[PDB]
Formats: sequence, C-alpha cells, structure tokens
Amino acid sequence: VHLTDAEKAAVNGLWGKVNPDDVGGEALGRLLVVYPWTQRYFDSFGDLSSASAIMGNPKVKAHGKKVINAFNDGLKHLDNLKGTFAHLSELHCDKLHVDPENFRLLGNMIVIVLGHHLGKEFTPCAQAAFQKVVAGVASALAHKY
Amino acid sequence: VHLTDAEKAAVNGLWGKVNPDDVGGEALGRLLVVYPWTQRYFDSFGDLSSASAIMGNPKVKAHGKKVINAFNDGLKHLDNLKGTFAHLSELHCDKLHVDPENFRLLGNMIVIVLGHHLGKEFTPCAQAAFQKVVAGVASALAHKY
Amino acid sequence: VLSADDKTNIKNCWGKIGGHGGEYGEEALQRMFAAFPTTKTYFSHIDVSPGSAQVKAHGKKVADALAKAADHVEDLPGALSTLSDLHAHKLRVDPVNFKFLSHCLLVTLACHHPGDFTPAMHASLDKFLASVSTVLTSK
Amino acid sequence: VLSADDKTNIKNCWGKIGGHGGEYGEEALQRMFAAFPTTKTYFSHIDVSPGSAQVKAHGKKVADALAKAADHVEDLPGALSTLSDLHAHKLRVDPVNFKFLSHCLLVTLACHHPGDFTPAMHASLDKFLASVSTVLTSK
Ligand code: HEM
Ligand code: HEM
Ligand code: HEM
Ligand code: HEM
Repeated sequence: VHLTDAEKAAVNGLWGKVNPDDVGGEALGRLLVVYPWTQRYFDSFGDLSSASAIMGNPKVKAHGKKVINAFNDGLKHLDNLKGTFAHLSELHCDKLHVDPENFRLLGNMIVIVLGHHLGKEFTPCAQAAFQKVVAGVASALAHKY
Repeated sequence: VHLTDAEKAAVNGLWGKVNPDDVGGEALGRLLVVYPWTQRYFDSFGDLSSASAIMGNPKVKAHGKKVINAFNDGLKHLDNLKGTFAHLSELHCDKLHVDPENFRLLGNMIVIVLGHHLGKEFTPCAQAAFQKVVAGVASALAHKY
Repeated sequence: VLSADDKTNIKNCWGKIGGHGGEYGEEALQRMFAAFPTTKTYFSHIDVSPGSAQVKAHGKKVADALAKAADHVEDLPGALSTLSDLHAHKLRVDPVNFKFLSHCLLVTLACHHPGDFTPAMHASLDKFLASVSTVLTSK
Repeated sequence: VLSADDKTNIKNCWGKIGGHGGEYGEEALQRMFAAFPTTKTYFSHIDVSPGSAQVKAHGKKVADALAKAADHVEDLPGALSTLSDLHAHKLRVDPVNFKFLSHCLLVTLACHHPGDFTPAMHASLDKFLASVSTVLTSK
C-alpha cells in the first residue's frame, strides 16, 4: 500500500461524511443480492428470499457493523494490514472456508456504496485511494491460505 | 504451506523422474494455446500463430527453462516462498503488469503436464502435494501487489 | 440469464442516461485509468491525462456499444460480434480487465443516479455487463 | 465459442473414454476432494474417504451429464437446464468450485490418455468444460 498524503486526506476526509453503520449493512446487503452464492456462507441469518427480505433483515445490518469496524481498523493501522487481519484471515480459512475471490467482491460493494452515498464528491481520485485500501484489506484476509 | 513428510517425499520423488526442461517448455507451451491472451504478455517471442508455431518455437522452450529453475528453487526453500520470490514478484508487478490470476493458471499447466508425463503415478495424493506447492508458489509471486 | 425484470430494468436505466452515456463512458474510463492503472497499458497510443480529448472520443464510442447492446438485449453475440474480434482476437485484452471497467461503470451510474441505483437494479446491471463482458471475450 | 474443430475434438475424446467415463468421474472427484478439500463441504451428507461407494455413484452420474453435453454440444442450456436449478438455485455452489472440478477432470483425462491429450485437444476440452461450467452457473 502506497497511500500518499493527498491520497491519505481524501480517504479520512470522505470517510468523514459517510454513516459507517449503513455503508456496512448496505454493502453486505448488496453483495448477497448481486452474488447470491454468498448467501450459502451466511446460512444463519434467517431467510434471504428476495431483495426486501435481505435489506430489512436486522441480522444483515448487525453483521455489516462488525464488518465496518474492522474496516475502520484497516484505516487506523495501514502500516500493518496483515497484522491487523491475522486472526480474521485464520477464521475465514480454517472455519469458514471462503474463497478469497469473495473478499474483493465485498471490497467492491463498499466501493460503490461510497459512490452511491457521497455523490459527485466520489471523484476518480477519491475512488483510487479507496481502491488501494479495499484491495490491501482484501489480500490481508487472504495471506493465511 | 503444510507439506507433511509423506507429502514431502511424494513431491521430491515424483519430481525425480520428470525432465524439468520439458515440463517447463510444455507448461508454458500449453498456457499460451489454452489461454491466448497470455501471448500479449510474451510479444517478444516471435509469432505465436498456431499450436505448432508455439511448440517448436525455441524461445518458448528457452523461457520455460528459466521458469522451471525458479520452480526448483521453490522446492529447495519451501520455508520461505515469499523471500525466494520477492525480487520476481516485484518484476512481474512494476515492469510486466501481469494480473496475479495468470499465476495460478500457469501453476495448473505444470500440474497437468506432470500428470500427462508421469501417468498412473500421479495419484490424487501426489497431485494434492503439488497443488499446495504450486498454490504456494502462486501467492508468493503476488505479495508485491 | 436475464429475466423480464432484468430486461426492463436495463431499458429504464439506458432510458434515463439519455445523452449522458457519452460523458458517463468518459468518466468510467477516467475512473478505470486511476483505480486500475494496469489498464493504461492498453491505451499507450493516446493521451490519457485526467481531462482529455481522445479519452472523450473513445468514451462516447464505448457508451454507444452499451446503447446498442441494451437495444439488442436478446442478441448480444449478434449485436457486438465486431467488438469481439477487436478485443479477443486483435488486442488480446486480459479477461480480468473487463471486470475493472464494468465496476467503474457501476460507480459512475451509482454516483449520478442515487434514486434509481437500488440493489434490485444493480444486480441486473452487473449481470448485464457480465454478458457484455462474456461476449466481448467470447472468441 | 467452439469451432468445428472443437466440436469434433470433443466427440473423439468422449468416443475414446467409452465406458470409463464412470470411473473417470470418480477419479476426478476423488482428485478434487484432496487437492481442494474446501469442496468436501458440499458433500457433508456422504462418505468421501479415498476409495468409496457413494463417491462411485455420484461419479457415474457426473460423467453421464458430460456424455449428455458432448451429444448436445450445440444446445448446452437445453441439455443441462435441470442441473442449473440444482447447483445455482438449490445448492448455491460457489462459481470458483467449477474451476477446481474441471481441472481435476483434465488431470484425469491427461493421466489416462497421454497419446490423445495434446495442446490442441486440451484447449477445446478446457473451453468445453468452461461453457459446461457457465451453463451450470447460468442462473
Ligand atoms: C471485506 C472484508 C471482510 C471483513 C472486514 C469481514 C469482517 C468480519 C468480522 C469482524 C467477523 C466477526 C464478527 C464478530 O466478531 O462478531 C466476520 C464474520 C463472518 N464473515 Fe466476514 N469479513 C469480510 C469478508 C467476508 C466475506 C466476503 C464473506 C462471505 C463469504 C464473509 C463471511 C463471514 C461469515 C460467514 C462470518 C461468521 C458468521 C456469523 O458471524 O454469524 N466475510 N467477518
Ligand atoms: C508460474 C510462476 C512463474 C514463474 C516461476 C516465472 C519465472 C520467470 C523468470 C525466472 C523470469 C526471468 C527470466 C530470466 O531471469 O532470464 C520470468 C520472466 C518473465 N515472465 Fe514469468 N514466471 C511465472 C509466471 C508468469 C506468468 C503467468 C506470465 C504470463 C503473463 C509471466 C510472464 C513473464 C514475462 C513477460 C517475462 C519477461 C519476458 C522475457 O524474459 O522475454 N510469468 N518469469
Ligand atoms: C465491455 C465494455 C467495452 C465496450 C462496450 C467497448 C467498446 C469499444 C469501442 C466502441 C471501441 C471503438 C470502436 C472502433 O473504433 O473500432 C473500442 C476500442 C478499443 N477498446 Fe474497448 N470496449 C469495452 C471494453 C474494453 C476494455 C476493458 C478494454 C481494455 C482496457 C478495451 C480496450 C480497447 C482498445 C485498446 C480499443 C482501441 C483503441 C483505439 O481506439 O485506438 N475495451 N472498444
Ligand atoms: C460441471 C460439472 C458437473 C456436473 C456435470 C455435475 C452433475 C451432477 C449430477 C449428474 C448430479 C446428480 C443428479 C441428481 O441426483 O439429481 C449432481 C449432484 C450434485 N452436485 Fe454436481 N455437477 C458438476 C459440478 C459440481 C460441482 C463443482 C459441485 C461442487 C463441489 C457440485 C455439487 C453437487 C452436489 C452437492 C450434488 C447433490 C449431491 C447428492 O447427490 O446428494 N457439482 N451434479
């Protein structure tokens, strides 16, 4: 991860004005709708039968908060993405058996909820800064396979 | 990388009876035929217009030797796949811009040339030992993105 | 696959982009060249700096093939076969690259249409650009 | 895409596996369960230990759908739509998994047919199992 100074202030500044709780529940929300094989991994969240069922579902929102707080960690400790995510990488490998391709997929869901959310402030410059982080956060969760 | 003892003797024993020079030129050979977008990356090897053109081609064979000797390193230094491949990962990223998915693809070409080559000695047990190595060798070459 | 719901979701969307398709396709490219500079390699022959005139021209051309596809939703190999020999055969574009441009196209639409860019819509749209990506790499 | 060369390469191959298809499909599965144990998850309900009787039964069933496809090469959605709702809709199998089984199927054929498993052949075969994978995940 590079993350230059003007590339650093774009991230923490634009992250400034998103509600993290909704970014998380909505990204997790969208992922399951756009990629329905991801529902199998979350068999424990009740039914997920339609676009509605998987959006009012309190358990999806709840999980997507635990997701966003870890992502918030990412930002705090960009020195060591791998250290921060050592435990969680182990979890998603030894006990969940999630193919790493699924990480960049969710990464992308955060990427476009941010754009959906922030409007014409999610400039190509802003996006790129976020790309490198979500990319960094993705291979962080993969280094234990 | 796990690589248990009976999983270690399967690798160095079966690698025992392959000609590395042909495994390398043939895996590189097959990759370009089965995945033709990989030819763009090797624009410098003359024409690659057909199955023949890309198999008698001395430059393909030549490159596939340099590939196999690095793979041989992998085997020698399974303690540190990442250290061994630090330089080469940098090369394939900063100067070649190769999408990491292409690594597991070539990995696979070695995987089945080995099977094609060794016959009914490439047992499911043998394959698995080789999977973990070629997999290990693949994310080794990816850790600099 | 594309249901009747997918078919009609698409047409509403391209009904709404109207004549912005051009500047959208520009933005999507501009977004790809920065978030995924690996792609810049395919355009060594043109100026590519953020705001630009050759990026603008290619931009419009892209969104036209998107308009075309949306029209012939049911005959995508048919409608886009001339862009198949260009990408798959002539240029040898990596099949991973189409996932980067399709994504940046979604970030573009999502940015410009918060009201319309719902989950239900967004799946159809993804799915759509996946078969547009598929046919594009079909050879 | 599949050319006439691809169509006929396939039929020769399935012409040559004859009635080994069954034991081949078994071997391919046995090869998948070991090289990619992530897959074992999808078969929690059966015995899966190296040599086995339920792995043998599923094995044959697989190779039948491969025989079927090879016959209806030109109507793959048609020939295999009943296996689409099984995998895509009922089981929610990851689309990455089909790349692991297709590979192990190639290691199986390559092992048993060194004479026939040439580069030219092997591309058609890969390409074939890619559209068999595609249709399988088509929903
Ligand atoms: C994008 C990066 C990801 C982050 C930051 C993340 C974060 C987390 C965290 C923090 C937990 C533990 C919750 C707790 O401590 O209470 C968790 C659990 C879990 N994650 Fe992820 N995750 C990511 C990717 C994924 C993806 C793509 C999947 C889809 C397969 C997934 C599937 C699961 C499952 C099945 C659990 C446990 C189930 C449960 O809590 O009921 N994760 N995740
Ligand atoms: C499977 C793991 C791989 C290994 C072990 C490997 C090995 C090597 C080595 C050792 C060199 C330098 C040769 C020298 O020092 O003279 C090299 C160069 C190169 N590799 Fe790889 N490589 C791998 C994957 C790939 C893949 C998948 C591609 C396809 C995009 C690729 C494309 C290239 C190119 C374009 C060069 C330089 C071109 C040239 O030498 O003329 N590599 N590789
Ligand atoms: C799936 C969405 C895409 C569409 C609808 C599309 C469509 C087009 C169109 C309309 C043209 C110009 C037609 C012509 O002048 O012949 C073109 C050219 C081209 N495309 Fe794309 N394309 C897509 C994806 C991509 C991707 C992902 C790449 C790789 C980054 C790519 C690389 C190129 C290149 C290198 C040219 C020629 C450049 C030039 O005009 O000099 N295309 N494409
Ligand atoms: C592309 C090649 C494949 C073919 C031709 C194929 C075909 C079949 C056939 C013929 C059946 C049994 C039909 C029935 O009894 O209804 C079946 C069942 C099943 N398949 Fe596959 N399949 C393929 C790939 C996969 C993959 C990659 C997976 C995931 C690892 C998978 C998971 C399953 C499961 C879980 C069942 C039901 C198990 C049972 O019989 O109790 N399939 N498939």
